[PDB]
Amino acid sequence: HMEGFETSDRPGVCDGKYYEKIDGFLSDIECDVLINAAIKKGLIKEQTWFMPGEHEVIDKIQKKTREFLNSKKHCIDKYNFEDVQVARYKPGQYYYHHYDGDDCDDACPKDQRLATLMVYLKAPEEGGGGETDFPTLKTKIKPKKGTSIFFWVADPVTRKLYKETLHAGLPVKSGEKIIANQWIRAV
Ligand SMILES: [Mn+2]
Repeated sequence: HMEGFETSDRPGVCDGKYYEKIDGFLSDIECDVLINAAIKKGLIKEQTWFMPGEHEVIDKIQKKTREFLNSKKHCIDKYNFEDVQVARYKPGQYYYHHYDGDDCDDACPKDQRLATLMVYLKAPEEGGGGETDFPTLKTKIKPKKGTSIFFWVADPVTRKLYKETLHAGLPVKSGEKIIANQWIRAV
């Protein structure tokens, strides 16, 4: 994603899509139900995690993530789900651009994280910033309650990172932001 010409002999990404967005992945009500469950697990002191079968909304997240990945069997085959994390962000918080996987070359972990499906459970207020930043792809995503972002982290074949999906949550300027992260590992 450079205006100036640069030759590119890098590996391709599934269907040429580094990220995909789905509105209404969860309903507003489902988001609030899950936020409240996470608060009761000690979210606010900021992150907490769920077991499979602990919560119905979490179970829906994994269910629908699998259904999405069923449509990508030409790109991925065997994979494993991590437990779902719920995390909160508020103004004046430290942030940093990173990859969700191991930045490896010849020694890639067999259980590399291959992708991430994140769900915005609560969005910042008006003029609240807190965008998801993909600086290398030169795009941000405005949080929206109920919306999911799926993005690739590593090549299922080589397990090397897609450096294109370097990302951060930018500072929240007003209100708060809560997300659920579903990480997807190779087997
Ligand atoms: Mn991340």
